[PDB]
Amino acid sequence: HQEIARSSYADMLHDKDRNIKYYQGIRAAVSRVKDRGQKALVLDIGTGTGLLSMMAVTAGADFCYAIEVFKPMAEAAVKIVERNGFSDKIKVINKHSTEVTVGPDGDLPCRANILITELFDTELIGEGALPSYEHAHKHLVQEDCEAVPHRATVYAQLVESRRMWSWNKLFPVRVRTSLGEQVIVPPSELERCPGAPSVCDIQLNQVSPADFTVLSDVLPMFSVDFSKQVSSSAACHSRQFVPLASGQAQVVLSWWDIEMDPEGKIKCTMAPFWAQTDPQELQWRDHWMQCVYFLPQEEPVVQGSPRCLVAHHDDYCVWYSLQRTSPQVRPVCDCQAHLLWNRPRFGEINDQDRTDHYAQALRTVLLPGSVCLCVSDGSLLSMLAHHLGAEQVFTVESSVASYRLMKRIFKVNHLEDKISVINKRPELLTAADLEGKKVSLLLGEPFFTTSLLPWHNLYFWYVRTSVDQHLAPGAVVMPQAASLHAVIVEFRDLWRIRSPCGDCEGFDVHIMDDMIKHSLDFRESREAEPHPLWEYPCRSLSKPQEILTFDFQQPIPQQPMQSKGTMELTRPGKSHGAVLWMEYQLTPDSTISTGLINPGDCCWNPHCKQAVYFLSTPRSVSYVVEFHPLTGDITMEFRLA
Ligand SMILES: Nc1ncnc2c1ncn2[C@@H]1O[C@H](CSCC[C@H](N)C(=O)O)[C@@H](O)[C@H]1O
Ligand SMILES: C[N+](C)(CCCS(=O)(=O)[O-])Cc1ccccc1
Ligand SMILES: [Zn+2]
Repeated sequence: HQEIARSSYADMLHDKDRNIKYYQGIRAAVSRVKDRGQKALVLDIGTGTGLLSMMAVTAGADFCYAIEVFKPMAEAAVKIVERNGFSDKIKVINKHSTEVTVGPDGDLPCRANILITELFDTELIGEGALPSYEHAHKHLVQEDCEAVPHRATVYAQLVESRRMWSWNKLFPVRVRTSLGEQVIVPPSELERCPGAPSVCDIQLNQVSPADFTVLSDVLPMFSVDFSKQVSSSAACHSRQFVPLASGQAQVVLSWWDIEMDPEGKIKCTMAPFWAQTDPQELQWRDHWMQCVYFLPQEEPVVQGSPRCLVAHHDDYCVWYSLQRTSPQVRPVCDCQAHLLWNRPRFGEINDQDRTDHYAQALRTVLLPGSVCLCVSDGSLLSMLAHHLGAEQVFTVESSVASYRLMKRIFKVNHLEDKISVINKRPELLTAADLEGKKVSLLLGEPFFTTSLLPWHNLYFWYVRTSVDQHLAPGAVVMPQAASLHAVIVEFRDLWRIRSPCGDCEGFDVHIMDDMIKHSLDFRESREAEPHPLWEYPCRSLSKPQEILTFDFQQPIPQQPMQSKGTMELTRPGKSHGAVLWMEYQLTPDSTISTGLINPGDCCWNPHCKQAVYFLSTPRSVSYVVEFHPLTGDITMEFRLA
């Protein structure tokens, strides 16, 4: 049900620019065939709601074969097609297109001559466009067919960016000690690693221009012509360019466009604002955004001195290299780190201001003879604790991979004999794991790799409860407490991904709305969704409010904690959602927020996902929220009152 509830179908239906341009392209394509005195037979691969096939019949198509692999959506399409009056000219086929056949016992009577698809993701080819088009041309469509879109072009732009490069590399981490400044350096293999072999998809329009320096023009790397045989074979494309500035080549930004017609008059583009002529004409969507790729190593370029950028791809994946000045399987992570820390986590560890804030917290609670246990996955806190004068430091790493990575970091920093790594689930550690000692300081960020919602990091509190018997009398916990906070917001655009459409370009899509509604209301309580709100502008309509408080210095209570209240809407706007986040009381006079950092538009901690509870799809919002200690779940309802 959750796959349906949080699918991208609703966003597509609200994507006005997408739907307008497809409709224009489809009318032109169908007319080109009819004007030749020929039968117009449409193959619509990945039909979803059936929208593009319905467009095709209004344009004059004789018949459409609409293919949809996902059974619940194929069933929806059948109903939607019927509601809109097109059942006589559209056959919905619930198969993957590569299983579709032409023949007396087949799905199609003959090859089609108009090929419509919307099989694209942010990387263009990451959801199988190439092998799908390849098979279609081989078996399902005529030579010289019309295609909508007619072609796609992938673009790339080389930049220097400390912020985005910090999602890929570990920078030196500084800490001030009694003896002076200490530095934590990365293992050399991290410095030499090509990184994780996966795109980083983001709303690139929300990255400040101050965060990167453009080093190249926007380069058209390669194009795919959907009207002719498409190949899914590996390929590489080398494009020469003259650097626009001197700097460190680090990051390749990328996006694509599609042309709906042979003449290229009708275009949809994912280019970010600085690569378009007018930011006021920018079109928002979420189902397609932009790409961030990393070069396998950084290196200098010089303004005016030509180089060649190379786009590599296989049947699903794209990656980049900078050709040698003189002068292929995709490289994989050989340093462990990129398999364990995701891109935002890299950025978080590299936030020196954040690190300094934890350092000052530790200075406050690090008493003489402190015996520290550190609990948080892949955390550098154990190293800060040592450098700041802990008598003995233990840390827990519950996976063998993370255990090895942290030991490696400790060893290259000559701390192998100062920090003991315990390879167990933290709640299961033993007296002997602590060498028979009692813990006087239990510390954490808290951060755990598996946490998906902000309150999942309350696992730290669970661990605190489980290891109580290993704590010294008067033991201190850092953070000493945590709290759940909420604010009501109006989203600029994000509301589109969960709002009903009703009518799309004249077609009745209420059945799609009903289907989504049924899935997100399956449970008695609707769940909040995690989103990185630094990528999604919104403004507050209420004051922020503390919802629940958790005293880490004490064990978790065995009864559920419930809170009820009201949040006054103090500013005008549409109440799209309640946004929730965690704050941590590190010490009596130190706090940190993983959500709102300007309690204009909201400003959000860029390292963390916030939780969004969308409201029913009016100047007070009431809430009921409950924390369940057996599971760690938090259930909630927010409603206008
Ligand atoms: N090779 C394939 N054969 C059949 N369905 C496919 C497919 N590849 C992807 N899909 C389906 O293609 C759809 C892509 S979303 C596009 C939906 C629709 N054409 C529209 O534009 O409104 C999804 O529902 C997915 O399940
Ligand atoms: C769900 N638990 C059993 C722990 C499991 C968390 S894990 O996914 O990090 O393994 C109980 C729990 C209890 C209180 C807080 C948080 C979790
Ligand atoms: Zn790596």
